[PDB]
Amino acid sequence: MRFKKHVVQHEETMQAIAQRYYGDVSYWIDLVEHNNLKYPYLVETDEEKMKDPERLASTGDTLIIPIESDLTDVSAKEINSRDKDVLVELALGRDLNITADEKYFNEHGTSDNILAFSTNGNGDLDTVKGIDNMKQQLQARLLTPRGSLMLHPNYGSDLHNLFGLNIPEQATLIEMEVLRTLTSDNRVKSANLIDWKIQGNVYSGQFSVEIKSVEESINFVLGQDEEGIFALFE
Amino acid sequence: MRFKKHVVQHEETMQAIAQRYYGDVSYWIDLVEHNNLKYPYLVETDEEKMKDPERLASTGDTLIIPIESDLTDVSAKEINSRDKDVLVELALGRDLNITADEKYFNEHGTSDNILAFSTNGNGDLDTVKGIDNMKQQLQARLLTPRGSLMLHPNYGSDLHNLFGLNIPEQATLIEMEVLRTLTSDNRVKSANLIDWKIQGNVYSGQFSVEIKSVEESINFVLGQDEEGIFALFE
Amino acid sequence: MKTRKLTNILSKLIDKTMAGTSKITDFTPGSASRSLLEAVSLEIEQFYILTKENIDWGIQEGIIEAFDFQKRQSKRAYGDVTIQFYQPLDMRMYIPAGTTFTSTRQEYPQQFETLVDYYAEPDSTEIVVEVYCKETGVAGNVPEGTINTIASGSSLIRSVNNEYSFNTGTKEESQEDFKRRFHSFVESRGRATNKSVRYGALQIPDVEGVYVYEETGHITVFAHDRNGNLSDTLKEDIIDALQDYRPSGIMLDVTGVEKEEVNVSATVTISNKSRIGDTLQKHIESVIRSYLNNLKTSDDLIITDLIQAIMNIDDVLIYDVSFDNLDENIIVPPQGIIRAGEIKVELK
Amino acid sequence: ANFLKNLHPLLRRDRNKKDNQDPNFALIDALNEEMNQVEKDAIESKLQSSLKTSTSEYLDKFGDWFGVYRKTDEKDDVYRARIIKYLLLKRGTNNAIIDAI
Repeated sequence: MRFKKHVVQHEETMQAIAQRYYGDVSYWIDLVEHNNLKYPYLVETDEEKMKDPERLASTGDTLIIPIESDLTDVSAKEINSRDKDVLVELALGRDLNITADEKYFNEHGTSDNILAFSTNGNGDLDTVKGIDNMKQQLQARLLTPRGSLMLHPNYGSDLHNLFGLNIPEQATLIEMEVLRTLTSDNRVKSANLIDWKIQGNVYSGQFSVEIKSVEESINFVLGQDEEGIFALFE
Repeated sequence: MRFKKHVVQHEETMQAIAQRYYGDVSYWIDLVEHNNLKYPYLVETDEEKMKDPERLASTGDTLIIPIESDLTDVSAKEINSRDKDVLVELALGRDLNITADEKYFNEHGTSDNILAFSTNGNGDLDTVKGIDNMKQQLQARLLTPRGSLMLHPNYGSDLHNLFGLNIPEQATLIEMEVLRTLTSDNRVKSANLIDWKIQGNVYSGQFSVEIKSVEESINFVLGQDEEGIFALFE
Repeated sequence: MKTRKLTNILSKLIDKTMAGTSKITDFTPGSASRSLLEAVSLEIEQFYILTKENIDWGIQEGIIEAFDFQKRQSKRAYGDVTIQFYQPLDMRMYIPAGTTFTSTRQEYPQQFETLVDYYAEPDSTEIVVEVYCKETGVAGNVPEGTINTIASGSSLIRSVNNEYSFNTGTKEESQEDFKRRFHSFVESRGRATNKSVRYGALQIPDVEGVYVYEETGHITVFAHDRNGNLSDTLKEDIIDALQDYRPSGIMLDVTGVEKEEVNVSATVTISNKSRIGDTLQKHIESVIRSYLNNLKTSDDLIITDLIQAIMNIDDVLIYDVSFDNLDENIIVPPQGIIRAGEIKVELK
Repeated sequence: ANFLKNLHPLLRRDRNKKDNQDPNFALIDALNEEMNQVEKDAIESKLQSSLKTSTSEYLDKFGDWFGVYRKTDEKDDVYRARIIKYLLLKRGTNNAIIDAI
């Protein structure tokens, strides 16, 4: 259950509040009955409220409006930028940082024993959030061979076997495998080739990944309020 | 109930009156019976009427023709120009003048405590009628913020929030809001943009408003005769 | 609420309006300002009037609420039905509660029933039972001789009759009657007084009047219901209600009033002889029943009063009246009352 | 006395500097005076709905409900005390009779 709570504004009236929320002034008597107010409902200052603190409310006192509010179906335009940042951070999850020391496992991508945990400098375990989290998860999936992870046959990639000849065919195989691995992530709305080239031994390519938009993540997280899990089991 | 009343014209006959109104001379005996006339129905002058004032009528006396007349379904062409002016004045309503001192609330359009009542110079409250009334009501609606008026959530305009950037987009928003506010009035048949421009800070625009035509207002007011309210609860 | 009036409110508004500005000086009939102020002051006047009325209503409601003195609802009619058998009953017969009694007289189609189980002793020829009207209010006040049918169907029954007119059915308690009982409550807060005894005896709703007859060291409470009877259950209830109010150590006794049962036979002459029929007879009989059954404790019956009551029905249509059983006024003692016996009228 | 608060927002609430004889302020303050007087009377009306704080006419209503009628030149305080005493009269003993005498 959730309800709206209104702070009494300067020289406000109950009729104005009723019009503002219920869309009709007729509910002011219901608002009085629910809040248990005496006739001078909104006193000028706290000196009048001292006469009867229980049954009177002054400026800056909080009223309760029993309308069943729900955090979904709320216009994203109202939400503050910090609130949107926190919401997308929740949507994209928080995880222990393992992709620290990028150079080392970039020098040995196909091998095992490549990545490890790290500390945040404050004596606690390091953590990657939001975009850093997505980076970590996408790197780990791409780097993991498919079928090597226990309890998860399909998690990973087949790039360890695509060290083939220098022709466009193997390039296309690599590209298709990379697109499959990126599409396997539920959060990745789509992925597509940008450019590639062959320099004899060395292959080079680059991709573009569109994660779910702010609006979708906000809708997902605010829907999750109904359950209260606020966690990701994808 | 309403009936037609005919003034006896010079050397008129009952047969001519019957032909003129009932479209047939046969009703002259009914006209005699209803008006209770003796045989010399339309005497030459009042000297003959002195012989029997009750049962005779002279020139300039008023007869009653019991035909159920109704002020609607009357050709507007017959109505006198003054009568049409009074009818449209009734249609567009009479109200207490508050938009006096145009300069002051034009200098402070967005603020409150901008307009006030005034006197007509004859020790009575000032009143605006017809076009002046429409001007007052349209100015007041445009100037009123939407949702600020008690008992009327939708009355007003959102121009107080449209003090945005200097681009065509905000211009279009202003124009759309103004068209919405003008369309909200029932009497405004339509409104449309004429021209607009931007001079850095200052925005300027002009609109064209077509109020309901003389014919429609005449039909509305003459229909209202059946009820007798002659007032506006729009 | 000071009970202001419209003229003073309007005058005050106009005076202040003039005082705030010298521009407004047209308050004639038909002016906008005068109409607006008139409407405002009229609404204020109506608010004040309704506030006064609501405060009066609130005072009555708080009196009712504080003492829990709930106002008396309509009472359902009741009375006694006699029954005769073909021969003295050989055996203990039975009549259960809810055994219905009805009347073939279509003018009084109301129904009655037993609220109690009855039996008769061997070698008895008749029985009396008390029946209640199913419907509440004045409708169950049928005259004597109305109830003549029993819906038990039992064969041993020869005949059934209500010997007296029922009078115990009544509507909601009137405003003044409620107001008078509350005064009795206030007086009877002092438990041991004569008025307190009278209130305790009247505490039972069924009881109509009470006469407390006082002697040295002995109290006699004469009480009756709206028919003039006093049933043993009602006597026990009065006694139990008087335990709280009667004085301690003084003997007290409850007995039924000295009821007198006036039969009437009236010969009445009618000027317009076409009007003769059953309707006029029944109307006159009804008027006589209502007159006699409205007599209170110790009201004497005066024959001339009854004569004027009969003749005022229609002084032109009714010519002359004569009584075939009454010749002299009847004196009723303090503990006495009169009630209608068989009422009969002969139209001539 | 929320007449200025619930009034149309664009109307002025204050006498305008430009004119000491501003008719708008005159009308508004007139109506406000009547609103506040009616509020005052409604607040004072509570005293009439209580036996403790009632006065002449409503106190006579209470005494008519209790059965006690006002005497010649009998004020409100002594009258309500007499009603209260009349409700609380001990009866049926020597002390009661002595007090009644």
